[PDB]
Amino acid sequence: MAGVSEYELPEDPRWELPRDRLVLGKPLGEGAFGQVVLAEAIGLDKDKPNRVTKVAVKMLKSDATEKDLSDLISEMEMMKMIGKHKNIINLLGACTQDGPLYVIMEYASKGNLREYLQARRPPGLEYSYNPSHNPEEQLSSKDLVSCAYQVARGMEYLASKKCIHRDLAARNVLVTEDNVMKIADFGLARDIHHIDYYKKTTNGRLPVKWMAPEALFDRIYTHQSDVWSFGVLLWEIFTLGGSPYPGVPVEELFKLLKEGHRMDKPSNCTNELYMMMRDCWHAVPSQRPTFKQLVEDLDRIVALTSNQ
Ligand SMILES: COc1cc(CCc2cc(NC(=O)c3ccc(N4C[C@@H](C)N[C@@H](C)C4)cc3)[nH]n2)cc(OC)c1
Ligand SMILES: [Mg+2]
Repeated sequence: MAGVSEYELPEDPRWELPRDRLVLGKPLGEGAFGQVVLAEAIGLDKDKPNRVTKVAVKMLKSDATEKDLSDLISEMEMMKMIGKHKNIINLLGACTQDGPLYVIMEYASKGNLREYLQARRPPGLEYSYNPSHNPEEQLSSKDLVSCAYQVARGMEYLASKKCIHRDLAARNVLVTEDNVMKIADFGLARDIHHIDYYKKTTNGRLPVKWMAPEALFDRIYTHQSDVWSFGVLLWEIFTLGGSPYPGVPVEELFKLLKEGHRMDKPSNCTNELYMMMRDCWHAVPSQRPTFKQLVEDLDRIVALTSNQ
């Protein structure tokens, strides 16, 4: 709420970047946690100080409170501890001085995995209609499995760093210009207050369709609860950005999950891959597979899956 000049942002010479080295551009997306723009960083790598690098600059909004600021700092600080993996949105730098707080991150040009897939839906009948006015080339059967594999390695890494996402979804997986899957919003701080269940997001998405039952009833988040969400993500992949539990309302979702209701297999999906979803959707958290296993299985499947 107060001016940023009245606080003490953490300065870290390893990550700190002069504001005159950033060329801001068009917005990329808004949210309850703040604004993200496309930007150009000059001399990010200072082995190449005359290099420009396309980056994503995340920042607070006009209405941002002192809570929102602390969350953005904590998000930046934890990404440092977690470390670097190819398949996550990495920290590149930050502007903590001479102005508002900027957190510079890797830039994914092709948006999130949901809209990525929806814009590459073939006009057949096994999927719903392509909602994009700029449809791209459809993905092969191995591109989809490989897409799922990369999300697993990212989550496997986060798991090894004792990181729990608590909201793993296709909307939280970004895609670069080289079609690399990068997991996002893994560094967000968990709220101390009780969270609503009919609280749609900025994009109008219910986060309860990705929650594990234990995280839904007892609010218990573990690595296994993220494995549950990975099953839902897998479902989104092979439905090409489909929406989980179609026709099932929110208030009835709590009952049917308890009764053992699961989603049906998507049209174009192998039994093996659906079996993987079911293992993730196990009612017993300790019987769900680990990401280590999920990476082992998917890697084998990718080898067997065809491009043709
Ligand atoms: C609100 O803080 C963030 C920050 C991040 C990490 C920083 C980041 C953001 C991005 N990228 C985009 O935000 C982006 C890029 C292209 C988009 N599109 C527009 C679409 C219509 N056409 C598509 C062809 C491309 C749409 C969105 N990279 N790194 C992720 C995030 O997620 C949950 C939220
Ligand atoms: Mg969202």
